[PDB]
Amino acid sequence: TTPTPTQVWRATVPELPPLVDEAGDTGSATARAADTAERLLLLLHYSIDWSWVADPKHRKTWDELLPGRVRRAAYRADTLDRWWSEVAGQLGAPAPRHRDRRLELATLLREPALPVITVLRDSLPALLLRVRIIAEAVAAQRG
Amino acid sequence: TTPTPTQVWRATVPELPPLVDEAGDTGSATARAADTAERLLLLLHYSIDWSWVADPKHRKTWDELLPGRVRRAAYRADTLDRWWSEVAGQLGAPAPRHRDRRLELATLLREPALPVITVLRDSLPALLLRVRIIAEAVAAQRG
Amino acid sequence: TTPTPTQVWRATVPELPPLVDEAGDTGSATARAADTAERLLLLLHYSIDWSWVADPKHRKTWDELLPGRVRRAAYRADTLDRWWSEVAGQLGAPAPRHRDRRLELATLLREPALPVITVLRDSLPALLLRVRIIAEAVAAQRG
Amino acid sequence: IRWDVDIIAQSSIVHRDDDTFTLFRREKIIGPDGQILQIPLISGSSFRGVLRRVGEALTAEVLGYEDVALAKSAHPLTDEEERNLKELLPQIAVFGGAASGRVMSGLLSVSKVLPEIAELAHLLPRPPHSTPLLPAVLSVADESPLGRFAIETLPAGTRLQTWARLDNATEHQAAFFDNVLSTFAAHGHLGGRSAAGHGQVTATVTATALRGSLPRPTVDWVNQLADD
Amino acid sequence: IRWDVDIIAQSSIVHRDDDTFTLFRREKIIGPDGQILQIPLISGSSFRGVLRRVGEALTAEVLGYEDVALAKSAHPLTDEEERNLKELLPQIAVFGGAASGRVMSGLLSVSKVLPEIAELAHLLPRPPHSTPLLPAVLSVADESPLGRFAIETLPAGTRLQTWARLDNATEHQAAFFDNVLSTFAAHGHLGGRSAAGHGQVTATVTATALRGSLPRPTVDWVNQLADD
Amino acid sequence: IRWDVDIIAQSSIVHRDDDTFTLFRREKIIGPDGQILQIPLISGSSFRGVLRRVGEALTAEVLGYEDVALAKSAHPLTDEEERNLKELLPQIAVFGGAASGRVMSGLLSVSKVLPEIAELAHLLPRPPHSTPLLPAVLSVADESPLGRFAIETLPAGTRLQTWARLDNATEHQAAFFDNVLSTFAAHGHLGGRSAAGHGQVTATVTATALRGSLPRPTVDWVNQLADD
RNA sequence: AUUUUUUUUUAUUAUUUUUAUUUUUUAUUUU
Repeated sequence: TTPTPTQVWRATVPELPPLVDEAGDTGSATARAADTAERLLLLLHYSIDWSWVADPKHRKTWDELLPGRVRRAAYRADTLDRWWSEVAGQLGAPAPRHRDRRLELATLLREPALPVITVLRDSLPALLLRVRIIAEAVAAQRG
Repeated sequence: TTPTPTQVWRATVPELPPLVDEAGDTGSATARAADTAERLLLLLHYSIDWSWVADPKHRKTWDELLPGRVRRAAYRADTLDRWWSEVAGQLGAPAPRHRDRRLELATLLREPALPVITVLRDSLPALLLRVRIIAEAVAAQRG
Repeated sequence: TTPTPTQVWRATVPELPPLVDEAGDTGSATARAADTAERLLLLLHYSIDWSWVADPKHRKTWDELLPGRVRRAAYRADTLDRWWSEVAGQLGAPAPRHRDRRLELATLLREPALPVITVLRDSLPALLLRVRIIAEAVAAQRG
Repeated sequence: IRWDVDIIAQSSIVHRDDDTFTLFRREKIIGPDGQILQIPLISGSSFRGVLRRVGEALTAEVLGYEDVALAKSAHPLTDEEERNLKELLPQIAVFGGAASGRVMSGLLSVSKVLPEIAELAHLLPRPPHSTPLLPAVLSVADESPLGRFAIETLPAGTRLQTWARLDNATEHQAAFFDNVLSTFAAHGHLGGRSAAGHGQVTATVTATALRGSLPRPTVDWVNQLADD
Repeated sequence: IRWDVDIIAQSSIVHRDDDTFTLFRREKIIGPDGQILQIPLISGSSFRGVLRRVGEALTAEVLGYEDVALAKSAHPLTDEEERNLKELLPQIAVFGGAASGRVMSGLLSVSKVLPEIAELAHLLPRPPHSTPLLPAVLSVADESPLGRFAIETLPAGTRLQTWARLDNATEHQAAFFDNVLSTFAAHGHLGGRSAAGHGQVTATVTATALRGSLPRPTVDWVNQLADD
Repeated sequence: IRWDVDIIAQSSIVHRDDDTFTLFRREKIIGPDGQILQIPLISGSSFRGVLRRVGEALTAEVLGYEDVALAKSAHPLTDEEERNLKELLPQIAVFGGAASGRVMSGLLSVSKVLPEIAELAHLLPRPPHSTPLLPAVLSVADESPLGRFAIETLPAGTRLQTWARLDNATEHQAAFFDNVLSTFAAHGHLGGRSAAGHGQVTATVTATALRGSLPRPTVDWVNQLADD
């Protein structure tokens, strides 16, 4: 029914098939945690201005300081404290005037919430490759 | 259609005919895993600066420390954790500004993913001979 | 055209005429496997320092430990795993800075690859006599 | 009556040939398709000897062993040559022997084992693989100079196919041999280092293709006169 | 009598094969379902050797060791070949040896260990996992140039299944071997770096499946004549 | 004699693995209940090395150090192989070493540390908590470009459980090792940044479970011949 | 208008001993 605004993000790059399964989360438990982590970190790059230090690439806010800040915030428990530490760290913005993004985010901030921190630790840059690709493609369709 | 930037690597050394088959992966299952492993490890030597310790050969970053670090990262499961362990180990760089390499890499990071670790274990230096030859030849055509 | 650096090895001992045929591999199938095995094992004695245990003869690295290690590595399949087992066993070195040797070697590591293991099993020391004679003669012309 | 046995190994099967030196696996040749090849196989006499030891061990569980007078030899003492004991004693009647120079006649005939890929055994259970694959473990290096030893063996997963045969479908001897094969299927072994776990196999007996032995017959309780 | 033992590790189990270079784990092959695979396993002779050291250590706690004349060898002096001492001395009777060229016969037969996922051991305790998982710790880097070493080992949680066997249910030797397995279940170890905590395991002994040993028998107090 | 030690940290314990980049904590794997997990633990050889440094420091307080000729290596000079000094010198007899190619035998065997929640150590003092909690301090940022560093460490409140063992309850070496553990319980440390307060712990020694060492024995005053 | 019969290559042996990821680095300053 809903477009579920984290779905229309991933819909812009069909050359990358999905991670979880064909049509529903079956047969794997860490894939659900990885998908939740990717969706959560994807709803963190389009939630801010790019208001940080300015050069013509904005210093890769993307591997220059985003993995460091996400990793540093990933050393707290469980998930609400993590997002507070991140949003006070990096830039600071809840969500723009799109209530679908806000409701999806606040739905997401709680889960099993133990393996998500493990996913943010034991595989960071694959999720960053994913988020970089989706962000670049959905930017490319608005050029 | 696409140049598939791991194909234009292998195209520089026609004196080494391909491993898999004449025109398509038929009749062998371990050859697909070996080709995937060779392509994955080939997209790891041109993904970094050669930013490591500096002498006029860069200490063979090639059998001085690359097989050791690849082997050490090859003792985790399944493939995303492996690449995290490697990229945090050796140098650290996702991919340069060539989105074809990035998309091909992130397509590659998941597969059957069980026999690839076996291929990285039970035959390491043949793949290193391959990667050394292709790297040396494609460097030689830009001299 | 090419000197084919496994040919200039065998060229130093004309008192031993070749094994295969007069001018081309015709009329025998096991002779091709025997020649491939001899060339492969010849590109294994000049690929290392003689870095092993040191006495004024280097303990015949030649029948003291080379046939044992080659035989022990000859109990795996097919050829890449064999060379990994050997190079991790004996000393460990891919090839020196001579790209002709490296390209010839990596061309050689795959073949029919079934009868080569049979040749390494059912006739070891004749190949060792051959390799010892060529190594001794090409050492004697640089004395 | 013939017995077809399929034997799957559960460990390495070392079977010896006839300073830190190796020592090989017994190999017999075949001319399958015009060329000569060497293939490993346990000799058929080794299976017969293992069954002989099993039968002599089993015949002493019901007969007393406190008195005596195996692999028999030939020597003459007085040439006493009446041999009714074949009916009385069901062990030397089946497997033969030599008592006083006149050797006996054995009803049992047993064939060799054929593990590898050939055309000589009965019907195969699997699509084939390559021939020269009998890779070798490395031995124990005494370590009182630790002298490194090394043996050559079949891998733990090789199947083997064998048949044994008693021709004369006459009497209780078929049931006796059925009991012997039951023991060998239960906890049998064949090889050369059974004290180190080499040679543990599991077998199955099948295909009694002629007139079968009647159920519940006497094995050896025939009042045990216990003669020489 | 056979003894079935289940062994759960409590640390890494390094078992060596036969400049800053690695050194692998011993691997033996299986043909399980038509294809060749390499799996790690401690050789069955290593378990026998560990039990041999344990038995020789235990037999010296009740017999004096002030005089002598283990892994025996063969050499001839005068070929004295009377061997009643198997009844007198319960150590070389069970585990065998070589005294004066004529090697002994050992009643003990022990099988290999099988930790990984296969079809060769007895009944499994858990649903399986993948085969190639034997990840490796990294060693200690001497640091007098700190040369980085690295070894390969099984993880600390792997279960192992093994069986040992004495065939001849005769005499006190079953109780002696029961005492040896009690010691090995109490504070046993197997591996290659036991001085660094590698190889600590806990085992359980089960399934004496034949005629059991009578309670409270004599282990070795048979008046200790203490011959050669 | 074995010694059971419980070690409670008083600060962070950094233990390194083997541009403004981080550098992790050493992690070894376990297969506890069918799945593979990574857990942090100091390698058991590090504890042995710390005790080796403590023992060599303690043996020089009563023996003169003005003359010499630790982590020993192997090299041959003339192969002098009489080793009575194990009785004379109570340091290399316990902890082993290499003098002239022939390495020594160490009586000491020590196990790894296990801080986290598992099933491998001895009895637990507290109801458990979660596994992945080893949060990391951030380092000092040199500030001559202030390059921000960061290390990964255990928190200051983690308990650790370890056991060491000398098997041969023979002589004064038990008292010597008791003195070494007394020193380590008094002012011991283990970690990687002890110059910055990382690695301060307090321990307790318990459970001498076999034949105890007699009170007031000689540690090293055996007239100090001070040989090589 | 058989050179046929009977005839385990087998008992025994640890890849064991030794081995610190160590030493060095104010989140400084500016309202």
